[PDB]
Amino acid sequence: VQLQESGPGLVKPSQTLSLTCTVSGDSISGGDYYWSWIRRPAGEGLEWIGRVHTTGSTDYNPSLRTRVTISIDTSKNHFFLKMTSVTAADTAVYYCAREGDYSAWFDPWGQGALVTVSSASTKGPSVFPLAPSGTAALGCLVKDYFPEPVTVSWNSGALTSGVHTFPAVLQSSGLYSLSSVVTVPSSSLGTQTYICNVNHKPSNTKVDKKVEPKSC
Amino acid sequence: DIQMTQSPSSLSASIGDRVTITCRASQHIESFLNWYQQKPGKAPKLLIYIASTLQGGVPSRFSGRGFGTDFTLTINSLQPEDFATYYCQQSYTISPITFGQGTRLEIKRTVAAPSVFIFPPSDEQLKSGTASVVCLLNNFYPREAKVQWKVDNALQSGNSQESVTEQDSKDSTYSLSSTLTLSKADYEKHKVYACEVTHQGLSSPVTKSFNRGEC
Amino acid sequence: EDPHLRNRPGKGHNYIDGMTQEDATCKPVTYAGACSSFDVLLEKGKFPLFQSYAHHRTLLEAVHDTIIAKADPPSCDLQSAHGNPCMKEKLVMKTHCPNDYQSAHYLNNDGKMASVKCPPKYELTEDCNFCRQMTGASLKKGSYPLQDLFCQSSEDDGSKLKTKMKGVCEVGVQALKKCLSTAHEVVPFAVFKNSKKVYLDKLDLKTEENLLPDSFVCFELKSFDISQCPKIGGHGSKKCTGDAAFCSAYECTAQYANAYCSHANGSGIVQIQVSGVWKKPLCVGYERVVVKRELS
Repeated sequence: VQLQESGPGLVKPSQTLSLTCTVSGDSISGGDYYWSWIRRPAGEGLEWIGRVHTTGSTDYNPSLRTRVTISIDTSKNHFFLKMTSVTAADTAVYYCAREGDYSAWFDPWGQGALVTVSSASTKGPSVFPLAPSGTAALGCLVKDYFPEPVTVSWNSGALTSGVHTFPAVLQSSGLYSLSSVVTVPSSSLGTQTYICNVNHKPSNTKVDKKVEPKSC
Repeated sequence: DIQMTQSPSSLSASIGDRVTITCRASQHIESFLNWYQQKPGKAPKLLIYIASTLQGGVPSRFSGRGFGTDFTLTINSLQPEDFATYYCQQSYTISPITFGQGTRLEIKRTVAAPSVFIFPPSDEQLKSGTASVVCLLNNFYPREAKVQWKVDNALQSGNSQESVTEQDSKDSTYSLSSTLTLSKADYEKHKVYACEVTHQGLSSPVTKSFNRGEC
Repeated sequence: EDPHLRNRPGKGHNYIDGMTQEDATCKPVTYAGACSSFDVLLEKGKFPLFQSYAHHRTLLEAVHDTIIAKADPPSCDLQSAHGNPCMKEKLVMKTHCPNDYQSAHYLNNDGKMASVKCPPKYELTEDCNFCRQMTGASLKKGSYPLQDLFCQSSEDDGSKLKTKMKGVCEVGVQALKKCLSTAHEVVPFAVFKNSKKVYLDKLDLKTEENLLPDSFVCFELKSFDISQCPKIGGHGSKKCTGDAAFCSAYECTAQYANAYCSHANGSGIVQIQVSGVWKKPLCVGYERVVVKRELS
């Protein structure tokens, strides 16, 4: 069984955060499991939000019971989290999980969906090369985007050795900026083509940027 | 609520070492204590459930014990991929389920000096009226490093931002990226752009520089 | 024939801590659903004492209504507990467990709820004393009640009450005097406020009917909390009507009626005769334990 979260990555303060968890494989209908939502707030540990049974019964964290509603659609292998009147304290990575059969441990988990609570508007990034001049360094600068996250791969995922994709920094403008670099043999700079693949799903931005050694 | 407290909150250990993580519950929870591992950029994953039962596929170097209020996760023969944050969690009560605050595991290795690279702003970015200069410190240990930006021998402040990757799951090194951001006008007013790097593995500070408009 | 046996007094919670994965049907037990901690109590032929007082609380219900406290420690890890005192107490108590249970609970000698549990994928043996792994097993999510008993709230002080049985050296873990026939006997017992387990030569019970909230079962079948029903000379959240017992003490509307309340057959305050004094116990039950008696 495999779980996957989906939903908006940006919610305005006081509005409603909504997320869906999709369960793959056999149908949850007829089953007897509980299904939980957990989040990791910005700079904090794990916090359990609540759970819903296959039959619809629910249990919520007492500190969140007035703002949270968790529901399930077993005919489509879905369950849902709704959290009202959100603030910046709800910015977090949200996880869905199936609960244990005999006790409320969590296995398996979803991949996690980042949700940011902010009044700021979505903005797609600009992708600039960091061109190389017996090992060279090259990369891409993914600048001025909101909200997180951005994903970067190299050469359609084939190039992974020596790749470092850095945590983004929030600029004074309120926009994020990130860099992704890779170290390669200098001898391959004229033979191998290097391309950074940048995905920013919140703005539906997709850039495949070729990084050429600067002619100088 | 049942309060879960983990100890230590962070630790550094070498490959092959034994790592011991303790979890205390504020009341007796029998064996209803579960352990999770969260690697960088990944979701938590169940490692041990009901105090001592290993999740299927988890190697035998992970083990758990405890009953009541004192629980222990042990990682024998620490491996580089074990770099992660480890959480305990009581499944004794659902009002609410509570997690420990997490234990961050760092890999201690030999000192390694960074390889320093500097990248001028691209013509594409300069067309838009901004200039970003990027200094990269590649594959160094320990994490402590100092990057000083200088423009025509003049020190900079308040116009640069930096970030450091998580410890590499293979060679246990860190990398750092620093960005100096100027307007195009200020950028074209000056000639020499340099970053000076101070790190324990360097005998003396290392400077990587370029002259604007020179190859 | 009683259609309200699943309409429980108090909260009706029949789960044990750590095993919360049956809460949909056990928290609370109600008309709909199956509960592996509760359903076995209603199997005809089993638990006759409880089935005679079925509208009193189960042991788990008493625990979750704060009538009975949890033992310290609350459980015995049977996999690795040999030599420990909780295994010692459990071993003197002859019990039968059906298959597929990972937990079983009982009222111990201090009048608190203890339990024995098995690690994941293991189930209790037939004597409820050990653990084994059956490869074809659909394990239950609850805890098996080991004793035929029932409970109620009580403020009656039982601190001066103790086990007194004629010519008995030891009963269970209780040494009454210095001392011999030895046999497994079904002994009745009671637990009172501030007492320990009081074993008895004879079980002498009397029930005083009353019109307290726990003496009624209300429905909308779907359960309904009587606390919303106004008393005669009061008001409440909803409007209710009931039988003659209910209407003698509650305001029966009989028009726009949100709920119907009947008097629960087998409720009321139970009293027990202990050494010539009638006392109000917290719990009353039976258990099969080793009794050693004097031939002289």
